[PDB]
Parts: sequence; C-alpha cells; structure tokens
Amino acid sequence: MLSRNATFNSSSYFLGWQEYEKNPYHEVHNTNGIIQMGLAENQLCFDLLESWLAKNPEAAAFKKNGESIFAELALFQDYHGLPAFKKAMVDFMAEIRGNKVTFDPNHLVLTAGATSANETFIFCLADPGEAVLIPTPYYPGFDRDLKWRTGVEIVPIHCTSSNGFQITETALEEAYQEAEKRNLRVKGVLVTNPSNPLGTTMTRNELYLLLSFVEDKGIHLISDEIYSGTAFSSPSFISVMEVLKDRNCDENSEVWQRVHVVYSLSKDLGLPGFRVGAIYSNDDMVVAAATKMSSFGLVSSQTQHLLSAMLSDKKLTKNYIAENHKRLKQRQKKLVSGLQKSGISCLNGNAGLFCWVDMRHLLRSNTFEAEMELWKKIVYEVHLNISPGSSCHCTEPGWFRVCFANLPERTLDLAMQRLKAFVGE
Amino acid sequence: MLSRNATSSYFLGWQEYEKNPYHEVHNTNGIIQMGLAENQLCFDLLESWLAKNPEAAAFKKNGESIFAELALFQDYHGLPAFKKAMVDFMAEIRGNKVTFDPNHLVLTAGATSANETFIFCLADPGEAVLIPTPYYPGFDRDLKWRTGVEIVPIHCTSSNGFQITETALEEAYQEAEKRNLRVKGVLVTNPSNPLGTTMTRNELYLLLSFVEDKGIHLISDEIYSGTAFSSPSFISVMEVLKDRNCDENSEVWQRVHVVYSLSKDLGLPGFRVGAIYSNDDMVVAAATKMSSFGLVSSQTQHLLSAMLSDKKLTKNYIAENHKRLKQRQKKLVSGLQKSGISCLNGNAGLFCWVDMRHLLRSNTFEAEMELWKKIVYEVHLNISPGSSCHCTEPGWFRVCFANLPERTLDLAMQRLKAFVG
Ligand SMILES: *Cc1c(COP(=O)(O)O)cnc(C)c1O
Ligand SMILES: *Cc1c(COP(=O)(O)O)cnc(C)c1O
Repeated sequence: MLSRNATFNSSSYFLGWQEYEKNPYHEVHNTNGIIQMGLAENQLCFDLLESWLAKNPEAAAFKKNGESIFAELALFQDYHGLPAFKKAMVDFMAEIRGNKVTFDPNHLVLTAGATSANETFIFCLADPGEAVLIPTPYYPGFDRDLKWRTGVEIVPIHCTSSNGFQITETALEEAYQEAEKRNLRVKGVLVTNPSNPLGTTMTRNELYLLLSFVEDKGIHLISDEIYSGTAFSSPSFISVMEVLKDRNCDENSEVWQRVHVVYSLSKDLGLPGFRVGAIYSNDDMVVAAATKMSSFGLVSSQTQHLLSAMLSDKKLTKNYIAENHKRLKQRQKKLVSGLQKSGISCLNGNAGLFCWVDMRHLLRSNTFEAEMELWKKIVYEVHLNISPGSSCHCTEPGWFRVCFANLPERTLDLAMQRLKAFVGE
Repeated sequence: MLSRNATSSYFLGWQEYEKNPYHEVHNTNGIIQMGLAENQLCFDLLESWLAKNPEAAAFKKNGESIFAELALFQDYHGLPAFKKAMVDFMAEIRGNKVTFDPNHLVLTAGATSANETFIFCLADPGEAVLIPTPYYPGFDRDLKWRTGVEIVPIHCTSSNGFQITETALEEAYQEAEKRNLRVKGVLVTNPSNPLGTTMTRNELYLLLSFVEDKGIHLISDEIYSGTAFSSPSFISVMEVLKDRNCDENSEVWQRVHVVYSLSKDLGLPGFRVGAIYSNDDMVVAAATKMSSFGLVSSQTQHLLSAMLSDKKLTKNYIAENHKRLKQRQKKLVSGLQKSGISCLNGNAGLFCWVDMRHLLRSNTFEAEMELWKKIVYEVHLNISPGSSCHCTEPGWFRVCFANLPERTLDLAMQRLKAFVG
C-alpha cells in the first residue's frame, strides 16, 4: 500500500509518441518511418559549444589555472550555489535581455531544471487547494509539475485565434471568476514568455495588462522565460523585469515583490541533461524558502563549474546568442514556407523551437473529435509526430505544434514533402 | 502572501564557526569544526585516477565526443552504463553477498532527494513513519516539510548500546495509534548516523519480523554502508531478506527498500548522486517519475560510470577508505580517553558518539546545553549536542573525524584535555 501520489494520482495524446517509438524514421533503413516533430529540443548550435570545449579543456578537468580543484568541487554542497556560476548566470540573463535589466545573484536560486523550479515556486507561493491562473494553450508539462505533489490547482485563462491568442483583460477577469466560483483562492498567474506552444513573445500591452491585473488582485506573477534566448525576430522580447522598470515600479511598489522569473539552460543552450534551472525573485522570503527547497534538487557542482567557465566567456555568449538566433530564424522560415506550399499557415511567431500551425480547414468538423481524427491520419498515414492543440488545452480544435530545431534540414524537407502529398487529397 | 511551507537553532555552534573559524596561521585560537560529516580522507585516490584517465571528464567515449549525446540525455531512467556501475559498486560494498537489478534502481539528486521522494511514494499527509532515536536531524526537514508526513520516535538508550528493541518498536507504534497517525513504515539508518555503529543481525531480524507483523514498510538508509571499517560486519537489509529466506513470495519482500548515495563514502556530496532501490515495481515507477524534479546531471553520471566501472579502483578505494577511516577513528577515540571521555564502541561512519554525561552539572538537557556552550565558547570546538539528534538521555555528543587534518584533530584533543582540567 502506497500513497495517493504513487497510485491513483500519478491518455489519447501519446498515440503519436508511441507510434513513433515503434517505427522510428531512418535515413537508411526506415525511410518510411515516423518523423519526430513533437520534441522541443535545440540541436542547432552544438558545434559552437564543442568548439569552445576543445579550445578550453581546463573547465571540464576540475581545474583552475593549472590547478586541480576536484576535491573542492566534490565537497561543494552549499544550497546557495557556486558563486562564480551564479554570477555568470545573472550576466548571461542580462545579456539575453540586451542589458536592459540586471539581476542580483543573491536573489537567484539554482534548481535541477525548470521542472524543479516550476514545482518549488508553487510550493513557495500556494498551499494545497489554492490555485494559479495559466493562459491557454500551455505547456502540458504544467499539469504535472504544478499540481502533482503540491495539491495546487490550475484555472485556465482562455485565449483564441481571433487576436493571435493574446491575453485579454476579459479572459483574466473571467478566469479569476471561475476560480472564485469553485472556491479556489487564486495566488497568482503563471505565464510563459516567450510562449510554448505559441512561439510568440508577449507584447508590452499584454504585460502591462497582466501587471495591472496582478497588482489589482494582489496576487503573484510568475514569468517562465525559459525561451527568452530564442526570440529570433521582432517584436523584441520583453522580460517582465523590464516592464517593472518601464512601469516605474521601484521596491516601493507592493507588486515589485510579487513578480518572479523562472529560467533554464535547457532550451536556449540545449543542455537539458545537465539540469540547470533557476528561480529569480525580489522577495527575500521566497528566495530563502526556495533556497532551502532547492536542497531536494541541487545542481551538480561539476556542472556548475563547467558552465560558469563557459558563460564567463563573453566572446562565446555574445556569439552563441547571435548564431543561435540566425540558425533558428533560418529554420523556422524553412518550416513555415514548406507548410504554406501545402496550403497550411502558422500563427506568426518570432521565438521558440516550434510553430503553432493552423490546420482548422483540414478538420472534417470543428470538433476535438475531428482534430483527433486529423491527428491520427497524420500519425498513421503521413508518418509525422506532431502535437494536437487540445494537448496544450487549446480552446479551439485544429491547431498543432510542430518543432523544427532538432531535425536535419533534409528530414524537415522530407516531412514537408509527405505533408504536401497527403494534403493533395 | 506566501504558502505555509514558505513560512531549530542548534546552529549556534555553526554560526560561531563561520564568524570565528580556526586557522593554522592567523587564528590558531579559532573554533575547530567537528560537526560536519564529510569524508576528505581519500581524495588523492580519485585525483590520481582522474589524472591517469582524462577521457571520462572530457565528454569522450573511446576517442570520440559524446558531448551532444550527453547534453541531450534527460531520460528519467538514468544513463544505463552508470546504473550498471552503481549496482555493481553496491554489490561490491556488500561483499557481493547480494545483487541489485539496475531497473529497480532510480537515481536522485542526493539522498536528501531520495529521502523525500520515498516518503512521497509511501505515505500521504497525516500518516507517519517510525524512526529510531537518536537520528539524523536532517530527517526532520527531508521527510516532513513538503510531505505533510509525521515522524514518531522509537526510543533507544545507552543501557544496550542504543540498539533497537521489540518493546521500543511496539511502544512507538502505540504512540502513533494514540495520536491517530497511520504508520506506513519504519525508517532506519544502517550504518547509523550519529551512532557510528552497524546494525546487528538481531536488530535486523526483529525489524523484519515487526514490519512483517504490522504489514508496513522498511526503509534502510544505507548511505554509510561503505564506511564500515571494523567488525561486526555491516549487514545490508537485502542480505537479511536472503538469510531469512524471503523470496518474492513473501509479502514483506516488496516492502523493503534501500536508500544510498555517493556523498558519504566517496565524498562527492557536491555531485548530487543519490539512489532509491525497491523490489516493488509500483514504487520504482512512481519514484522514477518523481525523480524528474531532481535528476542527476548527465555530465556527472558519465564521469562516475567511468570511475565506478574501474574495478581496480573501486576495490582499492574501499580498502584504502576503511584503512584511513579506522586509523582516524582510533586517533579520536584515544585522544578522547586521554581526557577521561569514552565513546559508544563504533565500527562505521565518519564520527563518534561520545559519552560526556559525567561532565553534566545535571542530568538534564539544560545541563547538556550548558556543557555544549562551554565547549563552543571556551574550548572552541564545534560538536553536536545529542538532543539535536533527539537523543532521549542528555550528555551524548557526536564528533566527526574524517574532515580534519591529524594535526588539527590533535589540537582539538589537547584543548579538550586542558579544559577537562
Ligand atoms: C522544456 C520546458 C520545461 C522543462 O525544462 P527543464 O529545464 O528541462 O526541466 C519547463 N517549462 C517549459 C515551458 C518548457 O518548455
Ligand atoms: C549526510 C546524510 C544525508 C544527505 O546525503 P546527500 O546525498 O548529501 O543528500 C542523508 N541521510 C543521512 C543519514 C546523512 O548522514
């Protein structure tokens, strides 16, 4: 006999995933296999990092100027993190934001990925039975990260295509009211900026409306800016930290302490296996609580050392960002154009590793049953693994998310060809 | 406007140290740290190996680069190679008397993480776990903070070397019922922190039978299994199952779990390598999904799988580690008796459970706090008061010996002797 969490509290949407695993596509021996376009991973700039590693072997050698510091690292288990790394991190975060804002390293707490940061924040801001508002459509992983062990609930703030899925004052108010009706105390709004799965940076207008709503309701604002480094085209990416500055919110504003940021190196630098997440808050109480909670998911000191060396190289960071935006824009343009050669268009995006594509016109009907229908035809007949919009809780059937940053151009082309032949009927 | 969770000061000794740390050169009268359970005894063996085997830490596997491959590795089942090296090392520690299935092993970011995840998997909020007293003070945070689970003590006393008793178990179980807490299991540290003793076969059988009798779980935190430097032999709970003839047909066979970590034996706490081992498929699956909130860095998993795959190194590290640890413990134990102070006879760990009851102005905890302060402020040593570990009798202290140069240990022993005067 185990706990509720381990048993009856531990779907149709993994159909493409399992179908893919069973028949993975292969350039040579399985050219008709399923192509993976449902994995948000960035494999575009590993050459830049491999190159740097080759010219800078000391980092990964437990060294510092011909000096071994192995023993020192092996012993480092301070929940405040390696100072050098926290400094390099805060600088990198600033550089991503074009140095428009600066971060205090002491308000930054490292976690084993954003997955960890996501949950820890919830543990810090809400008790079981309370709720957090999240704009729809959203990262399906939130349904596990934010609620599994926290007992916290998610109330959706619905967005529709009528306005490019932007956040609305009416949607916010309505979501807040839906929570009250259910007798759930709203503790905050969690936003993904840039957005997964939309692929769009949040507008200043949306940000101001959020800040004012959060200020109005007296709740928190968590900005998951894990994709902040993948904004490859205008409009410019606006970090919530910038908006505070621009709305003239100094530490005298009450809201100034209710705005937090979540970040990670998994999506921009493509290092998900290294488990580097971070929490940033202006509230000392949250930093302290989150710092103690990070003990359940500390970042390997070996990794913290490697990355502090890497991220301390301003020549590399500056160049990685520029090269990463270049390669990502090129790639998105490719997918977007190949998609329209099939008559399919996408939500106009400027960030992320995926496109939110519009396939409503292919729906035999404007129902989610019709969307599941289309999705299956794509899985079984076109042999592509893509994500159905309903997976992300989209309110209108027919939208899909397709990734482009972890596929060789040749494969992307193949997928686009298969799509075109299929649409042909 | 935060959660209840976002809103135990024995850290006194800790603060004073940080403020006034002892130093060989500019602060010879500073406070000496003897309250930190860390093993700094064999880093030379590891540094040596790293030097002769540079490929491991180079994101290289047979002259080729696997950086991208590792950078992308985020499977919550862990790197297969590492899980194999780990299970072999665990077997080797237990003198190959038991073998572990790598698929029943789930990696976590330290034992701290493994501790909590196990609680999340075995008990719901408001339920309880029994823990023998005295115990690792960290349990009070790890097992209850975010889990809402409660700890009910199974008290042990010096009358029998702080061993577990059938009467203490029964009494603890009854204290839980009285409080209307549902007991879900017993958590044991074998070898023990802070006792420094390996659990006896007798204690183990009595635990197995009690747990079997009550129909609850048995979690054996064997994080110190590799530091058992003197007999009696260390007996892993996995061995006792084998010895009590418990195959997978026993119900209890699926209610026995182990927690392990590389932080105390190999001295790698910064790398965050913990592990959960269970025979129950349901726990492994749930724990595997929970590990996503605290996965082990793929860069680290790779380095250690290379290291632990070297049977020449593992075999030699264990032997050398037991050697250096026994030498060190003997030093502290003798220097302590030259002061008239004795310790609980131990054979494992990185610390000694020392008896200083005779120094108490009173057989009270206020007296123990009295003594402890005199030791902190006058003798300038940071040691842990037994009440921190929930010891039921005042006067016991835990002092570490594995992270102090012999010269410093000597200094500490000298200061103690002068004070005892
Ligand atoms: C990919 C992703 C995560 C997980 O990040 P890790 O650092 O791999 O744990 C969390 N949130 C969002 C929105 C993501 O896209
Ligand atoms: C030191 C210790 C821990 C913490 O180990 P980590 O691997 O650093 O998380 C857990 N339990 C006991 C009994 C310990 O002594």
